[PDB]
Amino acid sequence: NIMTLPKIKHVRAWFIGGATAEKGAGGGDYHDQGGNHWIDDHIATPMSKYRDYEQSRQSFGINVLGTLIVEVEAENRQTGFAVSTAGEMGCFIVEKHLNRFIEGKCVSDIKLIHDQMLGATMYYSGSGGLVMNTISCVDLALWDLFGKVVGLPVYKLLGGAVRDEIQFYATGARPDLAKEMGFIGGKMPTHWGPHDGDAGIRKDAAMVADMREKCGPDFWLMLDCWMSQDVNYATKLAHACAPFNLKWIEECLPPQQYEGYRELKRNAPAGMMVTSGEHHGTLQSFRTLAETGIDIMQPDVGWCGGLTTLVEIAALAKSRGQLVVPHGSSVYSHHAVITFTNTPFSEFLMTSPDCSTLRPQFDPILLDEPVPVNGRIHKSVLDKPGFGVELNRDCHLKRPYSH
Amino acid sequence: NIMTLPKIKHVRAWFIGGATAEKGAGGGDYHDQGGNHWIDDHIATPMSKYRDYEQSRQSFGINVLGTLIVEVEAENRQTGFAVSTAGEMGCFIVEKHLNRFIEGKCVSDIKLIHDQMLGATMYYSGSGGLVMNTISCVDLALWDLFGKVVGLPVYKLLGGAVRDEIQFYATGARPDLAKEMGFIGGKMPTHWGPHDGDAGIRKDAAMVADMREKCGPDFWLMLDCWMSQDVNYATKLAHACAPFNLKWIEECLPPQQYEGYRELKRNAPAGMMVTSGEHHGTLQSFRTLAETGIDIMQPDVGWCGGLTTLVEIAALAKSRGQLVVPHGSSVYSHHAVITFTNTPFSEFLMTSPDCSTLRPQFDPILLDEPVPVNGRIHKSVLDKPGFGVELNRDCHLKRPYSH
Amino acid sequence: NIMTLPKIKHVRAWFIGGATAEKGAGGGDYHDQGGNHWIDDHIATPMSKYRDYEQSRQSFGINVLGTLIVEVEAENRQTGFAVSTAGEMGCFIVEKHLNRFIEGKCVSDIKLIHDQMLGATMYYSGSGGLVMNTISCVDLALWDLFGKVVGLPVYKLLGGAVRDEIQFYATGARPDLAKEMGFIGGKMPTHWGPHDGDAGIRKDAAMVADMREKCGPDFWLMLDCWMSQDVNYATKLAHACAPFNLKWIEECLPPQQYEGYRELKRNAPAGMMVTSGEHHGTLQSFRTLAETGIDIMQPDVGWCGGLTTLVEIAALAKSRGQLVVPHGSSVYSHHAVITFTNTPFSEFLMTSPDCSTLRPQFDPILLDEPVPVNGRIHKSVLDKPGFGVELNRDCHLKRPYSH
Amino acid sequence: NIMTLPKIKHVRAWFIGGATAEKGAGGGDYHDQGGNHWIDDHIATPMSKYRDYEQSRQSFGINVLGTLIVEVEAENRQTGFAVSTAGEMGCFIVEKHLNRFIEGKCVSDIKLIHDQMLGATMYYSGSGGLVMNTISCVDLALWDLFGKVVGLPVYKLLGGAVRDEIQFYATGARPDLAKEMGFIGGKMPTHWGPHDGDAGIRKDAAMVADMREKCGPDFWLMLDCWMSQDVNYATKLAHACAPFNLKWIEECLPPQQYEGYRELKRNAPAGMMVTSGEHHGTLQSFRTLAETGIDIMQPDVGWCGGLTTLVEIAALAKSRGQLVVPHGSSVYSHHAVITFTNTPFSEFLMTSPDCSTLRPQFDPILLDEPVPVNGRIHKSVLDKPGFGVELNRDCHLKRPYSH
Ligand SMILES: [Mg+2]
Ligand SMILES: [Mg+2]
Ligand SMILES: [Mg+2]
Ligand SMILES: [Mg+2]
Repeated sequence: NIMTLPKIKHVRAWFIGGATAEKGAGGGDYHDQGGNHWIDDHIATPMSKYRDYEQSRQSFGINVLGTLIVEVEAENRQTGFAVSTAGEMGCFIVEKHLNRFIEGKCVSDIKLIHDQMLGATMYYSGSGGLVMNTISCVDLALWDLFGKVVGLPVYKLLGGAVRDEIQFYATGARPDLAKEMGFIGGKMPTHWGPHDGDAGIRKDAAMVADMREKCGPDFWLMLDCWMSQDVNYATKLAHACAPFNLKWIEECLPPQQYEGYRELKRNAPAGMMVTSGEHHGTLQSFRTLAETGIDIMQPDVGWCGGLTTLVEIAALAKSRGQLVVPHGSSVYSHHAVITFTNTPFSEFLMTSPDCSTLRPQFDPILLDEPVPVNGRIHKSVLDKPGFGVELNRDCHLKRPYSH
Repeated sequence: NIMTLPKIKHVRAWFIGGATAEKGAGGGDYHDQGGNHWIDDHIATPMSKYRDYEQSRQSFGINVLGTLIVEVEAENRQTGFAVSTAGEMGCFIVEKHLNRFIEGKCVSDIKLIHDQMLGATMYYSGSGGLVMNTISCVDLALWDLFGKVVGLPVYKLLGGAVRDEIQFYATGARPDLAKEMGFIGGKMPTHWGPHDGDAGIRKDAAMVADMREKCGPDFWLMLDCWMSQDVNYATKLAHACAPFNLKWIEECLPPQQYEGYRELKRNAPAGMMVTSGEHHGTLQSFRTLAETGIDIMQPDVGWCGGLTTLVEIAALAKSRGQLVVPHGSSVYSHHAVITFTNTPFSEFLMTSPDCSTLRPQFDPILLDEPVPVNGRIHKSVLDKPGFGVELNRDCHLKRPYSH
Repeated sequence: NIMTLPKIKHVRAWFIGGATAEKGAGGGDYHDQGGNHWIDDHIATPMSKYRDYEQSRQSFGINVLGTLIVEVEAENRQTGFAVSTAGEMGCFIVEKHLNRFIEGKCVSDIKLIHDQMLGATMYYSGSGGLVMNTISCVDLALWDLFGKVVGLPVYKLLGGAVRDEIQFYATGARPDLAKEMGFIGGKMPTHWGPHDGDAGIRKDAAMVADMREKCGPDFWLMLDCWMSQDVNYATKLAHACAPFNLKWIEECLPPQQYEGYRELKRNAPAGMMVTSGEHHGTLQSFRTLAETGIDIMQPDVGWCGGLTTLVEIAALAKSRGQLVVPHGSSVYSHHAVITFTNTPFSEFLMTSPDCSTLRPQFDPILLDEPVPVNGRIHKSVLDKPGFGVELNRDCHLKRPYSH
Repeated sequence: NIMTLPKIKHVRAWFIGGATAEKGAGGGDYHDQGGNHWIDDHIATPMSKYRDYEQSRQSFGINVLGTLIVEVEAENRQTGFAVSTAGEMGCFIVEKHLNRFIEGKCVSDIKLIHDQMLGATMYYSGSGGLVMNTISCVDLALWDLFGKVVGLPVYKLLGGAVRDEIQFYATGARPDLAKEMGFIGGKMPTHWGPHDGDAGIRKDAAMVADMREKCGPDFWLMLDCWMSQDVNYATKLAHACAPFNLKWIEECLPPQQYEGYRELKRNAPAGMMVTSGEHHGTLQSFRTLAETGIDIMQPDVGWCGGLTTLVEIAALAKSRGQLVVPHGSSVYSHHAVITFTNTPFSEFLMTSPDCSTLRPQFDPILLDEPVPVNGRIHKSVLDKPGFGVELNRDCHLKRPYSH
């Protein structure tokens, strides 16, 4: 007997953080942290070749957007929400543009609202980043509302778990500690780039050699290069780290450089994986990325288009026999990837400043947000309506636009 | 507040039709019809080069499987079902094999049960047909149960319609009549094959020229070749029909002939589409099919793997900018393709013996099964729990196995 | 002076084994064995990533089909037969469908009956497995009858041996023992898959290293991976086993994954072979497989289409300078591959539960069925009419259909 | 009960014709005819650009080899034979070389004797022509003996007809007449080459236009260019003949020019076929030829390696979805191609000097050699032991070697 579905009454967007509020706010922006966080400690970037912007990513402006929160209220007064990285500018997009497609549709009209946001912003989105972050947030807000309205987890709507539990590896400066917390592997940032030559390679390879000595042969080790390299540097580094069984090397190149990724994968040591995707948006970009022949694609659910895009990226990887392993986005990834046969493991990105505690991935912004206890999360944990979390409204949410 | 989901208590399979029951039974088998149906009237096939098997497809055995019905009963006693083409042999598969993966899981455990059926039958399925027909049926049975248990249409679970109504073209011997019923186009079978040479081409092209004269320039015309041709014959025919603006030419080759399809598409008249897919199964086969560069892929939802496979095929086509237009499978396609932005139209395959009435696509087996009135179906029509239909149990359902 | 050939009066099919008879029946189904057989001892499969279906393949349903026996009787009352893996469902296919093409033709009309079975089942076979197993059995039944009617071995009909004796390697858990029995090499199953990571690789590589130490440098060692891997896992494993001169690594991927096989072969250690084919059916699939550039194709004569298909696969491999080495199917392979210049060796798959005795490949079902004594079989052994064996009718053959 | 097979006692070779006997002898050499035959009437060749060698092919030496006859006698005194084009030099090869592999083997040892002849002559055969003509003759001689010894047609040994009758088109100067004799089509030689420019094209195209006017639209028309062209000339000519629906254009280029054939096929009018093969020998050459993507390959059974090679070429074409249509070689082709599903028609090459009578294809040399009455040959006609013919020993057979 037919469940009756509400319309959509209001869409609202606030921000915490970024260049118009409290720097260090955390939440949706992973890199809105304080001083002396691991995530800002001399990480190789495109900018790190410049001496002012070598030490800190925060210095070049990695923290200026902050968290976007987008909330959608049905006319039965029930809400759903999600968070992403756009902040005040993303509030403008939701509130001076996108609201015309959200407001007044059914709660179940998610794909249509998605297609309309894609169609309408195509002239100014191009292909990812700020606009697509905003689009993904709306998309996830919508899936939350719908799962709450129905009284079901997103993961059951999507057709159920294919695994009882999600396995995690941990991202950050301390694989040794993450091994003690029960994680399956650990992914470190690179600290030196192309401008540092062989000394850079020696230095980053030595950090891998050390953690192999510490963690032993079965715990996975990976390197994350945040767009900082070229093909030759990436190939010298992949080969330096080969004696230590580096599982994969990740995001070596700026996202436009599809032909670079093709060539990098051709030059990779036998058995070593090349990965990318976290700065890619749209299904069609990921088609192009997949066909470079890289092993694993890594959308951020909050950056790539949303859960709607992500399920399509997973199908596309699976048609090719490839894995999709999203760039860790808490419950949003969780409800997705527990249904994906081609996501055998997931990413926890340490928001703990020294990678010693299981601090929540989206802390403070998300209430009862789960953590990988013993680097695992059981399916029974996610068994809450929608995405299973609530908005910490104690947080100092600014609202620069309404309509 | 969390909806509580039942386990799965029993899976049951019956058959109507095929070589062990009533020939002409209709239902899940499209080609289990009587004498003097359009669908058996001198249609070109792989076999039609043999004089005993030229006149009738029924003669070579196109009707021996019959309908499979698969029903799944939750422990709250609620059921879901679907129908496909496997019959008694499909009953064996469900009841001596597949039941070990269905029975005792949650109603929402569809993808897992899917993966398990794929994994376990891989040594004997290969890649489509009988075993995959059975797999798809179970898969659709499961989605019905789940949508009924939740009290929602499959189409809303999947994230909503992207169109208010499905547009249909009509398949069968009478495009002129289908134009009067309000259909957007009409697809005729070919009647002659390679062994008939130029006379075959002349004859089939003349049937297109005639219906172009009758239907005028805006109503679409297509040809369906049921695996009957080779590349050269298909290219001569595509070129003969070009003056008449044939929209596409469909299934020219046996499904293994990926390289043939590549070559056919290369040789197609400018602007004319090449299509295939209805005898393909598994996501991975469709990856291979897509990369031949054909324009439209055409899974049957009941033959290709199920709704679970189909949503992945749609994502895969959409990553490439291609359409997916399923081989018409009533409500099963409907609830799918009303959510697919890259399915702008759908197929109605005339089960009416002379293509003059809107006889139900799966008649008699499906109760309150919708028809394209004015070659359209509104989204509001599909707004019933699950797939929105019931099993005509008046039908003479035989049960050759239990467990 | 012209030998006069009988028509074909009757085709009959029985079964031993599977989910409707005696589990453990042996015969045509290689994997219809008892408890504590090597062939079910923790073998890596697509399913072995699931904890219920890790330990046993029998648990996921690898044994549910059982043996098909198909017998064809000429009107002079002479018979021929063969066995394969389809059982009761294959009995339906022979007896409610295929009999219309077999019954009433000449005994020498094998290719025609073959083409007709392929043409007629194309809409439900797709490309291999259950239906194709049935087709192959009929095909081999026909060649037996014809060779018996003529009073010649299949191998002489095909144009004679190109070698005095067939050399064998042995498949199963004990290469060391097989070396003592005089076999040229030994092929072990893998036990761990992708979900077991580096520990899985270490474990399987250590089992190869051990048997290299035992068998020494001239006895061949191979690994068989039964569809269980992905490209990366297969490449790590191939490279791990390279120090030990693993001759080849076999069936790493599900049969649809042609592009995976291409990529795997590209990544293989220099000099190491990649093989597949045993789950492929139809000549055209094998064209696609061949062009991935794998080294050896491995049809099962009883699964791929039959002896008629196999001779075409051998020609196709030989045009490319590749070997064909069939997946061991006793006399059916023997009479074939003793004529193939591009099959310099053959497979014996141990049906002996601990790989210590030369138990017959198709035990119990085949009377006076030869064994590789000293891992050889001389051509003079095969010098019997037809395929040279008889049907053990003491076996408890069930007949679920007649016509 | 086992038929007992004789050894091989003697191999003997004679010749009629060529530069050491009676010019105009006919038989195995198609082009050993008299003055004023159609087959020597101003046919375009590689040599026809030279004014001495324009008018006659006989002038440049097309007739110097003559017929080879090779006869093999078993120790039960039974014989088999065949004919080809090598004459006295082919007698040397059989009698000073190849006899070491033929003499003393079993009658059924055909493939082995084949492989041994290929292996041993590889240093001087290269890849076809004179040596391979000799090899093919031996091969066919062997199949005749074996079919006679067994008392069966070659066609039944190979596994039976797939068609009740062979359809023929006719090759030579008079398609109009061949249409009256009941042939399905007619293939004319070209008369002008590249050195004749546009006038050559106009002239040959006008001869096709004329016979289209005469024969009407359903009777097939083809052009045979005997190695005489380049790619550009062949493409201008194919396009000139397109208005008249020329079915195919054949052997435009010298056999080495694989890349030329690739390019020619790319440039062919839509729907028009490109063919070659009659001067190709060995399976491996035909692999290379097939992959140019030409439509039809055309071995001569007596030139390409023999019936043993031809069955492999047919399998190789069929794996690709291509036809094989042998260059007409009477019973040798017949017993082959009546079993080939991918030879839907065959070639009759007019040995009648003005193409008005059904003169035997191998006249005088072959006794009771069938003709396409009404351009057909029924399977029942071929139903004689071996290849079904006898050696006209009235003919003046010279024996230049024994051993
Ligand atoms: Mg990253
Ligand atoms: Mg169709
Ligand atoms: Mg194997
Ligand atoms: Mg020619």
